[PDB]
Amino acid sequence: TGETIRSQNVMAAASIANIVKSSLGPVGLDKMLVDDIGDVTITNDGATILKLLEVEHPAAKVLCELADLQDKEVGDGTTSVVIIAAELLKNADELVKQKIHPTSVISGYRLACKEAVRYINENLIVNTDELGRDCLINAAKTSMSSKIIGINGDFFANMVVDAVLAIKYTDIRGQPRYPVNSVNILKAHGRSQMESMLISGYALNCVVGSQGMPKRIVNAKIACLDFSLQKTKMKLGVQVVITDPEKLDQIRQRESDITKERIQKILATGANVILTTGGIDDMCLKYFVEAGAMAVRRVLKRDLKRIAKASGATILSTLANLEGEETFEAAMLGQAEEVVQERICDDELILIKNTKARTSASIILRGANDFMCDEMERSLHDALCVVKRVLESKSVVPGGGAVEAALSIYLENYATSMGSREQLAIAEFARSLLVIPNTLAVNAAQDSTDLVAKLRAFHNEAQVNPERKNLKWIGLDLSNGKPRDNKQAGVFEPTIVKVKSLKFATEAAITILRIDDLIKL
Amino acid sequence: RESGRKVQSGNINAAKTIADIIRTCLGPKSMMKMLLDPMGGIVMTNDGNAILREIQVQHPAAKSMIEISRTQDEEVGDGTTSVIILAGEMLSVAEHFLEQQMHPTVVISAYRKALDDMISTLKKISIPVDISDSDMMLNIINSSITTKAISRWSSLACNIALDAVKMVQFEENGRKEIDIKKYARVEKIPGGIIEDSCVLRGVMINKDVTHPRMRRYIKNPRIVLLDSSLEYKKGESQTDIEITREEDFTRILQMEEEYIQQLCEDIIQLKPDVVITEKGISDLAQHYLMRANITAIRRVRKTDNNRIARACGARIVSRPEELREDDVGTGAGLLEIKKIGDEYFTFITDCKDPKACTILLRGASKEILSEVERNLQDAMQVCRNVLLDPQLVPGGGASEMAVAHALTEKSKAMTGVEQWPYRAVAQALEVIPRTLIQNCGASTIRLLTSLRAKHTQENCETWGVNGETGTLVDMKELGIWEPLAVKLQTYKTAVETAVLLLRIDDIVS
Repeated sequence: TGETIRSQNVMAAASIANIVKSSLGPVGLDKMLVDDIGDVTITNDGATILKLLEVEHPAAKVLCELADLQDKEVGDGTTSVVIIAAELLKNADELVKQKIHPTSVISGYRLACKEAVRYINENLIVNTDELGRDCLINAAKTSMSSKIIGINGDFFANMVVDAVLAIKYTDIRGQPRYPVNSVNILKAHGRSQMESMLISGYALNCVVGSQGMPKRIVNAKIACLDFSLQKTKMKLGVQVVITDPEKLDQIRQRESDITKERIQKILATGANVILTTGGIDDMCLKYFVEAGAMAVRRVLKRDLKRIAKASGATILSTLANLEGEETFEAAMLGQAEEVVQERICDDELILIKNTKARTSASIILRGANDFMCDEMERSLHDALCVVKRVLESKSVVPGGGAVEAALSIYLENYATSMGSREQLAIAEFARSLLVIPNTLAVNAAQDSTDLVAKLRAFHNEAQVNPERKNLKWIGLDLSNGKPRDNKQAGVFEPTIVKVKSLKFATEAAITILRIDDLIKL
Repeated sequence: RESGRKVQSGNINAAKTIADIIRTCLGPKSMMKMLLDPMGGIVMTNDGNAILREIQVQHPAAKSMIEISRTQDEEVGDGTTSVIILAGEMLSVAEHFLEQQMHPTVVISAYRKALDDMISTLKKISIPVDISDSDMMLNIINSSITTKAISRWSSLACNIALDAVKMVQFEENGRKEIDIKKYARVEKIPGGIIEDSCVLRGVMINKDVTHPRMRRYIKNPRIVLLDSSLEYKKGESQTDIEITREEDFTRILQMEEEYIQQLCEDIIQLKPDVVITEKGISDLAQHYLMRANITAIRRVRKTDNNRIARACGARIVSRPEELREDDVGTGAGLLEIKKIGDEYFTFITDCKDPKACTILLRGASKEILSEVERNLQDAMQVCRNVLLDPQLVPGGGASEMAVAHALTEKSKAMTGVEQWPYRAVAQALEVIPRTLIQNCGASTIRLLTSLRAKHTQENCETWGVNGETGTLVDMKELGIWEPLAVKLQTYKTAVETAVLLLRIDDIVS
C-alpha cells in the first residue's frame, strides 16, 4: 500500500508493457497466451491479446480498459497506448521517490499533453493525395512481404493504391463517400502476375449462358436474384381437365408455361441482364431469350450483394417475396452503365461496368498460383486500411516515429522556460516519448539507442516536415526506423490516432497516482 | 508469467528432447521407443504420431510440436516423424549464439532464405520420374514397403497401389493440381486372396453397399444418383398431414404415388435397372420403383455417393422432373456385383470421364487384409506425391548433404548476419545423416567426413549415407528413392516450426 501499491502499479504495468513491446508493428512477435487449461493462443497486436488474456492486478485491470477504449474507437495506436503510460509510471516514481508531489508531475504531464497535441495541430498536412499515406508505393510495399509480390513491388502498389484512394466507388446501399468499405477485387491465378490489371467497374466470376442470348448489353437494367431456378414445382393447379391418360402428363408440365408469363413481367419493370445466384437450365434459359434477356446463372452471392447494394432500387437479392420464381409488381429494378463481356485470365466472364447510383471501381488480380491469391489478400487489407485513414482524416501528420524525437525536442524548450517543478514534469513526459523508436528497433532486431540518437541528430529546428531528411526530421520505417522522406519510404500518421493515445496515457497516469490504499475486510 | 531467454531455452529443451528418441526411430533400420504406462503398459513404436499422442506434454511448445505434426499428417501422413527431427537443431544451434546477441527478426529472414535455396537445390538433384511407367514407380514403393519390412504380398500390392493413384489423377484448381487419394478406395474383404485380384474401373464401394440390392449384374443400364426432391405430395399439390387415418388413407395415397410415378417415368427415359437415392428418399418412392422393375437403394452416406458419382463421372441431379444419360450414368457404364467370400460385392466399372481405377484387396482374413493394407496405405502416399511432383530425390544423406553445402556458399555470398543461421541450418540438415549412423552402428565422425569428401567430387548427387549398410551408397544402385514433394513439405514444415518458436519469448496466462 501507499508507495508499495504505487510500486505494484508500476511493476504490474511494466510486465504488461513488456508483452506489447514484443508485439508492436509488423516486426512485432506472437506471444503464447494461456487462457484455459488446454487452450493457448499465439498472436500479436497486443490490444487484441489483452482481450484474450485475463487480468491479474487492478493495475492490470485498469489498462485493459484503456487499450480497449482505444481499440473500440480506432484500430491504430491500440497497442501503443499501453507502452506510453507505463513509461510515465517509472518516470514519475523516481520524482516521487526524490521529493515530488504526485499531484505536481501529472500536471506537467497533462500540460505537456496539451502542448504535444498543439504540436500535432501545427504538424498537420491535408495534402495526402499524390503524397499518399505512407509513401504511395510503400503503403503496400512493407506490407507486401516480398516473396513473389515484391518483384511487382512498385507495379502492384501503383495500381492497388490509386484504385481505392480518392477515386469513385459506392458504399453500403449507395452512401455518398469514397471507398472505406471492402471492394469487389478478386484474386485468381493464370499465366502471369504482371497481367494483373485495373478494371472500370465490377469483377464477377460467373457461369455465362449460350443458346443465342445477348452477349453484351449497354445501358442494362440489372436483376440481382437471391432465388434459384431450374424448375418451379407444381403438380396441380393448372389444367384440372381429364380426357386421356396423356392429359395427366399434360397437367404436370403446366409448371413450365406459368414461368413464361412471370419472366416477361420481370422484364417489364426493368431488366436487361439477369444475374441469378442459383442455377438456370438451358430449358430455363429459354424463358429469358423468348422474352429477350441476358440471363447469367450461378452468380456468386458475395460479389452480387456488392452489386445489389450498388444497382439502386428494390432488388431481388433483398426481397423475401417468393413464388418459386416471383413476379415484379412496381419499381423493382437495378441499374448499370453497361455490361461488356471480357476475356480476363483467359476466362470469358461478365465484367459489369459501373452501376448507376454511384459508379464504382475494382481490380481483377492475376497470379500464377493459389498462393498468389493468398498473398494479395493481405495486400488488399493493407491498402484499405491506408485509404480509410485518408478519407476520414484528410488532415494527417507526417511521421509517426519521427514526431516522437522532435516532440521531445519540442518539450525540452517547453520545459525550460516554464519555471518550477512543472519543468521536470514536462521533461519526464518527453522521456516517455522516446520508447516508440525504442520498441521498434528491438522488434526490428536493431539497436534502439543508436536509432533514436540518429533521429534527434537530424534537425534544424523542432518541426517535422517533408522538406528534407538530412537537416529536418521526417518519417521512419516499420522495418528500419531510419528517418526518411514521406514519399519514398517514410511514414505518415492520422492526427486522430495520436491525440487519443496521448490523452489516454495521462488519463491512466492520473488515476494510478491517486492509489494509496489496500484496505480490505 | 514467463519471459526472456528462459522461454527461448525452454522452447529449445522441449523441442530437442522430443526429437532425441524419435530420430532413433528413423530409418528402415530404427530403434523403437519404449513407453511405460503408470499402469505398466508398454508401447514399442517408431511412428511419431502414435508417439506424440501418447506422451504427456506440459510445455505448449511441445503441444505445438504435435500441431505441426498434425499439419504434416493431414496433408500427407508420412514424414510426421521427420518434420520434428529437423526443427530441433535449427533452434538448438543458431539461437543461443544469436539471442545472447538478441536479433529475432534476422534469424526469421535467415529462415526465409534457407527455404528457397533448398527449393532450387531440389530441382538440381532430382531427375524426373516416369508417371507413365510402372517400374519407375515400383522401386520407390519398394523403398517404402521395406520401412515396415513387410513384403509378404505387399510386393504385388505395389502394382495395385500405383494402378490406383496414377489412374485417379484428376483434380483441378484452374491449373490441374492433383494431390488426391480420397478418390481412390481400398476393398476390405475377409474372403478370397490378394494375388488373383486386380484394379477395376470406376470407384469401387465397400463402405455401405455389401449386398446385391442394386442388381446381380449390369451390362448396359445406367446408374442414377438422386439428391433431387422425391418427397411426395400429400394434397393435390399441397403438403397436408400424412396417412394416419383411413380418411387420410383413401384421398392422399392416390396423390402419393402420383408424385413418384412422374419421377419414375423421367428415370426410365435413360433405361436404368439400378437407382440409388440419398436425399428425399421415401419408403413408397423406392418400392414403386420395385413395381417399376428397378431395385432401389437408400441408407448410404454422402461420401459414398461422391465416390459413386466419380465411379461413373456423372453429375448428381438436383432436377427431379427431367433426367438424362448426360446427367446421370455418363456413357454406357458397368455394374458388377459378384461373390467374394460370402457377401456380394458391388463393383461399378466403366467410368466415363475416364481414368478412374481403385484398389481391390482381399486377405484370407481381415487381419491378412489389414497388414497388406498398411503397406498399400504408405504406397498410395508415395504415388500421390509422384502425381504432385514427378521428380524423384535420392534418399539417405544424398539429398541432405547436397543442400547443406549450398547454404554455405550462400552464407559466404550474402555474408551479412544471416550467414550464421545458414551454417547452423546446414548442420541441422545433417542430423538425419547423423542418426542413420546410429541406425546402422558405424563411426559417425568418419562417415560424416567422407560424405563431405564425396560432395567435393561427386556433389552427393546420389551418394548418400545408408543406415542399412553404414556406407555412402549409390541411391541409384540401391533403389532408395522418394519424390521431391514429400522432401519439400517435410522441410517446409520444419521451417514453419523454427520461425514459430522464435517468435515465442513470452508464455503468460
